[PDB]
Amino acid sequence: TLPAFLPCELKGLVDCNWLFLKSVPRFASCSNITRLSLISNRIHHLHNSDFVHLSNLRQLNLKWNCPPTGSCHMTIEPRTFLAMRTLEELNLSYNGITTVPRLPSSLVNLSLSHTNILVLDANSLAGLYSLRVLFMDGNCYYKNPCTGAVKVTPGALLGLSQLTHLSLKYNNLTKVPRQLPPSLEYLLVSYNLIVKLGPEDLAQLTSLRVLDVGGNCRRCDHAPNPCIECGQKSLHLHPETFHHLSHLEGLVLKDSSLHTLNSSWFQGLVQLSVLDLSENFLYESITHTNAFQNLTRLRKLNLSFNYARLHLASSFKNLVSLQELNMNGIFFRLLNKYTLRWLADLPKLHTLHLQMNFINQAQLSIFGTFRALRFVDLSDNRISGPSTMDRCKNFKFTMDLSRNNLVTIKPEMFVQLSRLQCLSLSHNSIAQAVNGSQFLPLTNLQVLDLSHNKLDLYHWKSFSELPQLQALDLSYNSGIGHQFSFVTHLSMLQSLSLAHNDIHTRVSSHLNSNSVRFLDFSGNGMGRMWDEGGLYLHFFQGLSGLLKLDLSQNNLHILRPQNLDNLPKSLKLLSLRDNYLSFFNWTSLSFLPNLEVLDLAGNQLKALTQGTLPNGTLLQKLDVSSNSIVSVVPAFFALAVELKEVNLSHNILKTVDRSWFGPIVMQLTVLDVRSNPLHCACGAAFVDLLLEVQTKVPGLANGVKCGSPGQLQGRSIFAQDLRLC
DNA sequence: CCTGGATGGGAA
Ligand SMILES: *[C@@H]1O[C@H](CO)[C@@H](O)[C@H](O)[C@H]1NC(C)=O
Ligand SMILES: *[C@@H]1O[C@H](CO)[C@@H](O)[C@H](O)[C@H]1NC(C)=O
Repeated sequence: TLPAFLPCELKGLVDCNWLFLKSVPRFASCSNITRLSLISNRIHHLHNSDFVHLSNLRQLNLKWNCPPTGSCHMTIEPRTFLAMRTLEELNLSYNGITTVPRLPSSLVNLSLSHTNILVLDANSLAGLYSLRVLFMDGNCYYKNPCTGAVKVTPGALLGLSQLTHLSLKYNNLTKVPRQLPPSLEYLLVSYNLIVKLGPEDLAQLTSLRVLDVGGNCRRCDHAPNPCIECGQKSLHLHPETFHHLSHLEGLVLKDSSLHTLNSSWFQGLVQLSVLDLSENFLYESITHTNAFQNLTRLRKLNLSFNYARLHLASSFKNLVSLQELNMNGIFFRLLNKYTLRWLADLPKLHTLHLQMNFINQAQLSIFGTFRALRFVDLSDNRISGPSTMDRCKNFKFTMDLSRNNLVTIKPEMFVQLSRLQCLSLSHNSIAQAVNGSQFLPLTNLQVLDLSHNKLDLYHWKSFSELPQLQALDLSYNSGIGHQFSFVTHLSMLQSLSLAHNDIHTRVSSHLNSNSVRFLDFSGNGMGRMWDEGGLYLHFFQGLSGLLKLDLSQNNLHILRPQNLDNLPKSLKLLSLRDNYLSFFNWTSLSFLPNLEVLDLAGNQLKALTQGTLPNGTLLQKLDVSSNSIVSVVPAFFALAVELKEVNLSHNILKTVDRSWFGPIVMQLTVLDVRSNPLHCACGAAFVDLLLEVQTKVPGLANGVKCGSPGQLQGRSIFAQDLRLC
């Protein structure tokens, strides 16, 4: 009956991740397994016979078994990996090895990143003529230090005639390795000390599609972590360095202390799709340069964090393939009609990153003049007015104005933004009585995020100027009218959040709508509200058609049948997560006929005794995890015909009995029983139940632990065989 | 290259 691969899990992948193993597991027949993952175990020594039973392995991951500081040194016998003559992928990263082990020629992908291998010679990689991918980053840098530098000897990799990918980051390299295999398409040599580049360093690299030479001359101003400042003032780039790269699609020159651009650099890069110029000193350069003149196939340009009014250069009008532009951390306080003028006629520019720029003045109307803008991020600036649920992803004209300095919303600020479909105003300081006058131009707005503000919500004309509004986020919002009276007057509103709100005395005793389908009302005081007797007894009843209701964290200690009966009869989902429900009659679920999903986790249902799941509930999933459930009455789940998922994890069950379920147990798609102090006597009967539904219980192989006996406590229900008595 | 703003992943 047992799973064949104790103490690991069978997914042709055998998963043995995070099992504290100090040796390679031996386990039926192991002849059919092809993938083995042993990530973050404790294997510090490998041996000639350790993989002999796994001769058919294609993929082997040994990452994080013997990590150097922060020490650990891994020893590897000469023949360990040779047993696997068809090994294709191997990850040896985060292991304390000093030389590369002998490897079979079948190998295609190899990772030696974050090890202690300080020299690569022709003998290091002997016979790897089918190698396509080689990564070795992080062998000589501040988090994995070394004296001197990694050494890659001239022509060492020439035997790798099929090599397409090579990464040698964080290795204190002073020069590009010489005579690299001409087959290269990807070369990452960033974050070394290569302070000078010429065409010679890239000699015969004519199949390159991406080159990353960034971080080799680093300004270390306001560096959070240890950083080697460049001896030079700038990366020294020979003007002809890149010309022969005719298939170059990606180039990254980030953090190179570049003070000017030279159009020579890109002159022959006729398929440059992605250019990264971030973290340099190109503030003035992007304002005046001509370098962009012919960058005609460029789709992505990153100018972020490049340290009189900012105005992009005229050459930017040539970037007619440009889809995405990053201008974060440039720090310009003004956004006018000349700032981004040369972008406006670009036929495919859909994404504009403009955050962390301390913008305190913005004519946002400019974004209505663009050809295909779909997302402009203006978050984390200092905008305070007009000048003088967000997903929304990819498909909607979206603007992010979060974390700005808006205290008051004036409708003139939105002139010519009338195509906006999604908008965020969250984490501002808007203290305003919203009255239906604030968002007039926003005729097409569907999604509005106003969370983390100080809105006054008494006025029933609130948001009535937003006739397409479908989703309104008012979460974490802090004597006339009534709170939330506006909800009934928004005919399109399908999704609403009033979570973690300041719910005052004059709050409307009713929420009404014909359209709201999801209401998040978590983190409020529904416990205190429903304690007020009849006053809030029908609070949610007016939400006709409501499908989803979140009442998490509302300090609920009881749920009377009247309160359930007076929720909208359309409910399919109800969450009472993280309340204080101590007792609850399950037959009262009859008052929610269409209920499919019920979440009662984080409460204190000490047991599942009081009543049963009633005929003929349509309940599909029941989450009752993190309750101190010590007992379940037989046939409890028996009547829930449609039951498919049940989570009993983190309860105080000593067993899990078949009698709780009946025939339903075999249509269950999940049955989670983890983190129960199971009592693992030699007689224990739950073991035979769990094995029957093994395919449908998560983490059975080793995640289902014993709470007793004392020697078996904290250990798997297979740490000893329990079926021996 | 992706990711963030620092770094680690990655895998024809
Ligand atoms: C762009 O290419 C043309 C020739 O095709 C050349 O005359 C012009 O100088 C180039 N622009 C720059 C700045 O490289
Ligand atoms: C079951 O509940 C626990 C509670 O923390 C959660 O961690 C786990 O992801 C849930 N499992 C399933 C199958 O959803």
